[PDB]
Amino acid sequence: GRRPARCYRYCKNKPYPKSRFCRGVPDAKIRIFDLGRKKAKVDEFPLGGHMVSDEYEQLSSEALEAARICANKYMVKSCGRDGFHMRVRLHPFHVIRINKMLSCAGADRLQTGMRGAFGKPQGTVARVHIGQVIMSIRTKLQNEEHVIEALRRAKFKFPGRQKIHISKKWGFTKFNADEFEDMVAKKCLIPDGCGVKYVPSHGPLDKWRVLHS
Amino acid sequence: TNTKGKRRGTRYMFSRPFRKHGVVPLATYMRIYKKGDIVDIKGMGTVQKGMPHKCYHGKTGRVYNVTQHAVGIVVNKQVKGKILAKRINVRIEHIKHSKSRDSFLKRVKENDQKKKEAKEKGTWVQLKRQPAPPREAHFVRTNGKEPELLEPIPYEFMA
Amino acid sequence: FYVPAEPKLAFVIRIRGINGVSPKVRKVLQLLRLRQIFNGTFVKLNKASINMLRIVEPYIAWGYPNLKSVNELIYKRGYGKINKKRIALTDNALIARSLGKYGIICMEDLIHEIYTVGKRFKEANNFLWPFKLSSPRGGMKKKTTHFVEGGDAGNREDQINRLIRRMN
Amino acid sequence: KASGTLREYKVVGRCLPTPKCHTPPLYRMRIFAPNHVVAKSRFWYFVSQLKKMKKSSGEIVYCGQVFEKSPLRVKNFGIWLRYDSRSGTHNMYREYRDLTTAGAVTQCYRDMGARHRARAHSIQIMKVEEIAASKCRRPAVKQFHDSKIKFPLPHRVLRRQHKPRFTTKRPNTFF
RNA sequence: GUUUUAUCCGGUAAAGCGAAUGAUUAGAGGUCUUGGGGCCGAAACGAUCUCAACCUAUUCUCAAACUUUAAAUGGGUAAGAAGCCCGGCUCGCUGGCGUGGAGCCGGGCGUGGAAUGCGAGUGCCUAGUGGGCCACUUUUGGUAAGCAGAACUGGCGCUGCGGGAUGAACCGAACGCCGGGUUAAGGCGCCCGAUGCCGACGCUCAUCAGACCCCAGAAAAGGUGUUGGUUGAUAUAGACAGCAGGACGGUGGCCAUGGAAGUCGGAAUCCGCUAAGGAGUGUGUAACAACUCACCUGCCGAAUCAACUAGCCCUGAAAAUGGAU
RNA sequence: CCUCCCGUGGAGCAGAAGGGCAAAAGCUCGCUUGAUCUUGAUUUUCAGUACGAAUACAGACCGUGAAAGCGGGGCCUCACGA
RNA sequence: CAUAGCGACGUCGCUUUUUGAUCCUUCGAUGUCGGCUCUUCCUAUCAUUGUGAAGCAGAAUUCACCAAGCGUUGGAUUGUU
RNA sequence: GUCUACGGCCAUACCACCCUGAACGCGCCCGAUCUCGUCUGAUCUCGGAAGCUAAGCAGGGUCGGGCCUGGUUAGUACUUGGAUGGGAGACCGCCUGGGAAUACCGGGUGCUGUAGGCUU
Ligand SMILES: [Mg+2]
Ligand SMILES: [Mg+2]
Ligand SMILES: [Mg+2]
Ligand SMILES: [Mg+2]
Ligand SMILES: [Mg+2]
Ligand SMILES: [Mg+2]
Ligand SMILES: [Mg+2]
Ligand SMILES: [Mg+2]
Ligand SMILES: [Mg+2]
Ligand SMILES: [Mg+2]
Ligand SMILES: [Mg+2]
Ligand SMILES: [Mg+2]
Ligand SMILES: [Mg+2]
Ligand SMILES: [Mg+2]
Ligand SMILES: [Mg+2]
Ligand SMILES: [Mg+2]
Ligand SMILES: [Mg+2]
Ligand SMILES: [Mg+2]
Ligand SMILES: [Mg+2]
Ligand SMILES: [Mg+2]
Ligand SMILES: [Mg+2]
Ligand SMILES: [Mg+2]
Ligand SMILES: [Mg+2]
Ligand SMILES: [Mg+2]
Ligand SMILES: [Mg+2]
Ligand SMILES: [Mg+2]
Ligand SMILES: [Mg+2]
Ligand SMILES: [Mg+2]
Repeated sequence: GRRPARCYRYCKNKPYPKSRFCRGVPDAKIRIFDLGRKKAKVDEFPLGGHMVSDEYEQLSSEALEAARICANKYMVKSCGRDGFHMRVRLHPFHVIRINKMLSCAGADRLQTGMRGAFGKPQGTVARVHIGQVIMSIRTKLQNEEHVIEALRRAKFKFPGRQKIHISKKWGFTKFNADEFEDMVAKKCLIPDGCGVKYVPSHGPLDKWRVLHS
Repeated sequence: TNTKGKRRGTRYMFSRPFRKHGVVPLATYMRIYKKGDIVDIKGMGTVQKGMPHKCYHGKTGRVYNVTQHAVGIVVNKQVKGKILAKRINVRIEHIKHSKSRDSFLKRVKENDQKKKEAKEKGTWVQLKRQPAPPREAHFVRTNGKEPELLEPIPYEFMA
Repeated sequence: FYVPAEPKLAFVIRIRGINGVSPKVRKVLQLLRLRQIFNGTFVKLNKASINMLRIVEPYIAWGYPNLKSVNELIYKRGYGKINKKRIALTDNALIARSLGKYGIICMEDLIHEIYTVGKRFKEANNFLWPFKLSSPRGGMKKKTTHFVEGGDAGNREDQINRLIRRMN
Repeated sequence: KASGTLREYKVVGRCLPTPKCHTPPLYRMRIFAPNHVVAKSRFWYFVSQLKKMKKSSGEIVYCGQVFEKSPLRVKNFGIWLRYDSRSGTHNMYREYRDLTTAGAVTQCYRDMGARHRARAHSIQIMKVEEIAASKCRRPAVKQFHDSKIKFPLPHRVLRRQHKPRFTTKRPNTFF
């Protein structure tokens, strides 16, 4: 029912989002993008490991769903259901089309060949660049090998080449792990849920004195 | 297969800049345009009357006729392998004085003054502007400071 | 550190042929009077001429000639454009009758005005027919790439003299 | 960048003075290049990467060859470099033995081309340093640190295979 | 069919979405409501617990028909004698004004007001053509096409010659008839001109090796083949590998049961003995049992181990007449 | 329905979309017929032919406004015929 | 008991024995289906030879390797493939 | 040092809140006979001058939002021209020139024309 992904591997078209011009798009295969203990605080999961593409290509929503399921199963097996938090960082926004031909023994049957060849929406894929992050897993610092193995197993659900990278940031934040603790101590960062709020040294002094109090 | 409407493809060309909509400032009306002076045709979209065609946006021409609200401009247009001097009527909202002509006439007046002054004081002076000459010989002092040694940095994957 | 003056004279040699040339490159080569492969011309260096050389960089090899290179080029292959004709410079009267009004009356004056880029450099240089040099004896490295990447095109600083010795 | 027998060049440059800093800083690099033209080009490449400089906005105040201060002494060279493979960029530390620093860098370029198919435009030499024989880490270099080194030349191949081209006697490989 | 110096023009590439318009992920903090409701609140949900919606500050990801910002390349104009500067005259237009504007008439100023190159201007008559195709790059439709359709330049058509064995288009170079010299792209075992150099350094063994733009065949995934490199770890307080032992007590630990006793599952990982021992890495017993592992020790006395990474080689790798670096 | 406050337009301008517009070009009133009579020039498609449409003028006769002014159809890009 | 034998979600290929897509050759013509006859070739091996594996006790079967030497039939219906 | 009238550029000028305002002025303010408009003398129009700076307005303030301008991001992204460069490709590196934009970190918070007043 679905064409091989090699037919839609490369970014050959302009982006074709689901909009008021592209109507009738079927839903993407991936609906859930965050798994594990999403409610875990920032300091709970210091280690962050990403899986990073090396090819400018298109990843299908079915491939993202399969990789998410595989990584979730391995992480639940190894670190337990509350010991990790995974975030898929690719959303299938690019609609791929199909010019369907009649798969019978006849070309006279109104096939028309390449006339009016613009196709109906086949599905959705995500566009990934060289260096872009596909999946992220944050967890305790001692589950580094489990994160690496989960991402390695998830790599097999994707066409191109991917690298595993243990990032230097603290968890899913954009701040370095070595500089995270002192920044929180001096209140440049305030935890809220899975992320932190950066508090710059500007604004009203009332927001400063609600801190330090 | 393209339409031939007068304003096809002018969606951004005739749109106003960001946060510069509304009333047209009155200095644009207060400008003075004589015959023979050089104007740039722009074509703002706030004023829909007397608009230039999109092929004259960004062009520069010479004023030959002045009316109550517009001017007549002789502007070169290239059509296939020939350039022809078109004459267009454009309201003054869509034009402004070209500063290249102003700078050139200021240079001419300054050069004439230089000729007069140099003929008064005898000594010759250079008027033709020369292109950027090669740099001349000079000494670069170290000031007792050894130049900093630079080496390429090792690769690391960032994000 | 003493930084010398940037060289004000260049020798430009056209190293690629006349087949399949983009219009801008073709126009700039015609303006440099390099309408044939292995044609050489003295170019006075400024911003305009340097940018013109940058346009036609893949098609030329150029550099900074020295006094010996100027002497060899003018004496062995020097031809004047007298009455639109390519006349060999076998006498000083041929130079005097065309350039005497500028104070240039001999081969030495022509060489001086070319080497030290003088007031009448444009007249003295346009008097000279573009030099028709032979193939480089000993071969080139690679005419299709730049000099800095192992080839022959573009600006070699003062190795143009090594090129000239083999070229004429 | 092609090659040959590379030479070391000390290249010193600086930005052109502007009415923002009348005396911009001077920067010095060691460039291993076939000649001074390529050396200046590589200097501009590297300082464009490191600082925010261009050949047009700056100038080169010095470019002089650096002669080896002891070409009659065998010494160990460690070279820190980085290069682009077919599938990424890697940092390498390699060791060689040579009389000259430039000869060691040439050995490095040939060895990278031989072992990793790395062309010279992919390789960025970032540090060259003479190292003590106790600081060496590569066993192929360390095995020559013998005060009583001794080896024969076992199987000496005839190289004059065409003078004579035809002969009655078969060659000897033992000497 | 050019640059330079001035001066405008633009909304593409990129970027942005804690900026508008659309799309979209997740938590966090607040408190109103036809949200569910909530366990003891009817009684004034006496209460305040949860989930909604909403708001606020954040957060993940996007746009050919979105955008604050915004290139490179690009398009226009100017770089004087038809100019500049003095007087004067005409006007039925304009008008407080001898105003303004335009025109006209005299006169004076050449350092000829960037670079470079080139000799230009102009008229008449006019054939053939009006099926095109190809390549780099940009690009639309299509799974794709030696497919269909555009932009830019060059080419083939109209074109031979040197190289790619061969070839409309690739690379070099364009051509009167010749002699000598030298090259390009490409080559120099032999075919076949030229390495018959005492060429340099490495890599590689293929029982389908490999061998040069277009180009004429391959992928994911693997290898304890070999070669380099990165990070980490152990080791004379004796590593590693081999050979030989211990591998418990409570506890045949709890909830699982028809036996699961460490190992058909769910939770947590207690302590002492110390040389160590997981209330367990596996085999298994109907079940016990019996083995094994990670952990320590003994003998052994100098280095070793692991995970990656990427070069060549190998596996992956199957078609029809006998055959093609 | 009535009242206050906020409200850069997130409404409306006949219609498709895009542009434009706030004491506007929107809404409501008042007066009106410039949607009138004419000649040329010009722009758009372009061969620089036509039609259509449009822009700036000039000459009449009017409308409105205290007036400056604005108006010869519709805010602009289509709505047509030798 | 993942991997004796299988393989969801994904994903990489090969083939030209299917059918398409295209319209480069042929419209001053390349006789257009099937069968009969006859030869040769391929291997992605049904059997036979020699092996490896099994949830291979034997028997039978299944998976895989070297492998195309040799063989792969008689009939009812249908123009049939 | 300021204000008024008319402005030019149109946020460095806007927005929110707080403080101060001498003198002229600008305002608020008082009234409806006339002029003129309303459902309403609220607005508009007209005639004034008891009181007031409460508001408008002006100046200043806010680790203020915005806006303006710098640094960083970053010689990064992107890009003109080149190669018989790499790679099965996807794409990538180099040569030759040009070169950004967020986040983040600083500084600033109207300038000015004409005419006429006030300020010992
Ligand atoms: Mg298939
Ligand atoms: Mg497409
Ligand atoms: Mg060519
Ligand atoms: Mg020779
Ligand atoms: Mg556009
Ligand atoms: Mg974009
Ligand atoms: Mg948005
Ligand atoms: Mg046609
Ligand atoms: Mg085509
Ligand atoms: Mg033909
Ligand atoms: Mg031709
Ligand atoms: Mg030809
Ligand atoms: Mg040939
Ligand atoms: Mg071939
Ligand atoms: Mg080429
Ligand atoms: Mg010859
Ligand atoms: Mg050959
Ligand atoms: Mg031979
Ligand atoms: Mg192979
Ligand atoms: Mg009229
Ligand atoms: Mg109108
Ligand atoms: Mg066709
Ligand atoms: Mg026949
Ligand atoms: Mg026949
Ligand atoms: Mg087989
Ligand atoms: Mg046989
Ligand atoms: Mg602020
Ligand atoms: Mg570049």
